[PDB]
Amino acid sequence: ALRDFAASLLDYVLKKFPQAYKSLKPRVTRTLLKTFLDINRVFGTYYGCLKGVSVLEGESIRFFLGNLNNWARLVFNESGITLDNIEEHLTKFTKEETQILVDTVISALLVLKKD
Amino acid sequence: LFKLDLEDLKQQISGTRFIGNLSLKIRYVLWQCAID
Repeated sequence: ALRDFAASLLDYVLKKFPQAYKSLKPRVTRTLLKTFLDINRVFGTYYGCLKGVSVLEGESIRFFLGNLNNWARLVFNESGITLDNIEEHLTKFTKEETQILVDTVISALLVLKKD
Repeated sequence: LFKLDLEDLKQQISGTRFIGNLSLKIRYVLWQCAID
């Protein structure tokens, strides 16, 4: 609840201050790209990162299209899998939070295919 | 005495997890440079 509230407070300050654009849009998306692109973080930081990606818009979300495949291949361990035993295969997370991640990674991906 | 340090270096780079973390970090630095 706090991640979903603070993510919708970041979008409030990207519109309250549009005169500071190109001075807190690339800074915040660089913070999110820096915090997101690793393996050794807890699940809630990844959830906050993806919701902060969701409260951005446009090509910046497309800017995270390329580096999502290797992110999934490192954080979800599909080492040669054939998508069949996915319910009881995986290693860091539990099943519920992996389902939350696969839900939220397309909750923001719908913005790039609706235009 | 550098043999134990070389073995500690080999202990922290071997496996699948380190090279994939490097592949994430170089993708971060390439996209961060190419953001503008």
